[PDB]
Amino acid sequence: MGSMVDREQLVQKARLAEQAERYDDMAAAMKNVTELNEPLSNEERNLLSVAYKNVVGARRSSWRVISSIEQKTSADGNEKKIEMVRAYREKIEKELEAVCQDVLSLLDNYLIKNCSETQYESKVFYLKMKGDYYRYLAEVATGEKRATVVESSEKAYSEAHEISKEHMQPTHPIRLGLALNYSVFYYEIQNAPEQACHLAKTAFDDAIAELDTLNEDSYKDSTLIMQLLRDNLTLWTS
Amino acid sequence: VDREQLVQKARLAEQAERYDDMAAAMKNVTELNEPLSNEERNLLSVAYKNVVGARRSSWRVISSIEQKTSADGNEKKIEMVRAYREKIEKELEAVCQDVLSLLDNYLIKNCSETQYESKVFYLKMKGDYYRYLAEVATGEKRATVVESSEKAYSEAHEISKEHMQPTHPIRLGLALNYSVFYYEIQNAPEQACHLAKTAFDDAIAELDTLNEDSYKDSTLIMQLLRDNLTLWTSD
Amino acid sequence: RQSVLKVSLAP
Repeated sequence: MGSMVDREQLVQKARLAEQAERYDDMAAAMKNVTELNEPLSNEERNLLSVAYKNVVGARRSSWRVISSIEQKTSADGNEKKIEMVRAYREKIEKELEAVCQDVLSLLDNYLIKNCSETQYESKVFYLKMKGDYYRYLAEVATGEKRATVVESSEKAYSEAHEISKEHMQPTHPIRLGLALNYSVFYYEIQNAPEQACHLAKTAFDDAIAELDTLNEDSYKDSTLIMQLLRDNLTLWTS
Repeated sequence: VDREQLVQKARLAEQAERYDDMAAAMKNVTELNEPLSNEERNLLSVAYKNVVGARRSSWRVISSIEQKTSADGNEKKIEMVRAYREKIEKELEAVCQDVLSLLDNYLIKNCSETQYESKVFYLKMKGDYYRYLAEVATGEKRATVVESSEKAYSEAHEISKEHMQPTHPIRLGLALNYSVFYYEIQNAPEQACHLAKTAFDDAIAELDTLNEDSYKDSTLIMQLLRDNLTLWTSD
Repeated sequence: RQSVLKVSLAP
């Protein structure tokens, strides 16, 4: 494939787009790179994640503002104004669903599929992504549609977890990131704070015990995520 | 989708930080062909200021890179950055042609003789957006837009010194942006500083004329004119 | 220059 399109120019464009803070361009470049069907370098894997996290993140942020407005607005009872806002919230939802769908397709049909059992970190990374984006779908879903995304997020986090227990140090940033977000899933989506705290604590303690397993490359990222785990732990606890 | 709904959407869009939506909403309001209220006019200005501003920011970062990497000298990496810059440029110029068009065909054309605040506001906008064009243009292209920016700034200047008070925020803002045109675009620091100081000192002279409604707007701009003079003189 | 003008993992 790469014989047809220059793969390295595409990644360069993505780096470029990141610096101009043009994240649609960035995701577009990384989608294309993925589609060449080669496996993704650790950097490329980050570029991909950052691009889509900012593209979906912008919609999330706008949705939360518009949702909050709908609650106050409804309170008034002004028909026309409420419908304005609900319509607008829906426009943003549909952009959000479309970005999640783009990511999930990429994950299932390119990223997850391609990597080996031996490549263990890639598998957890992408499986966590799949968890996150079903979680993003879950945040704006209702009724049946919601249960299905929640279950899907669950399934994807649950498998990401099993693979990390068995094959990753409790201090690995990815295994730590996974524990973070999975706990967030339990608190925010499942409204199950008992599980949330348990998972966030279990992960934090296990990390602390093995504090020897940190290298010069890990200590920055492992400890920063261990703090977040704790920050959520403290909070939810109160 | 009547006029009051459009403005409601512009407001929502702003909360959402969705500035293209907000620009599109106020563009539809402008095209209803009636004058804009002060609220509406600020909504319009804010929308397009963020829309174009996102591009201006991008372009600078990309432009900065072109210079630094032209050194490394790879002739296909140089070519790509140049392309990316040009992609951004054409978006930015398109936003500016769009605003300018609203200005010449609707907003400016629709002022009555006695709507001086409005004219100074719209001529300063016209001034601003030809300036945005000048930041990315070169050669005769630059000369042409720089001339246009000047021509608009200058007419706003004269209407404002005859019909508005030194403490008026639209007049003060004109001075600040116009002083910037002199500094950044025409590269005339002396003529910049004179314009910034005169507007500041004139405002101080008549500080008593600040009304309760806009003293916050006027005072912040006065703060900026100073920050500018400090920076520009200090070098 | 001036002219008038509960977390999850982070990128």
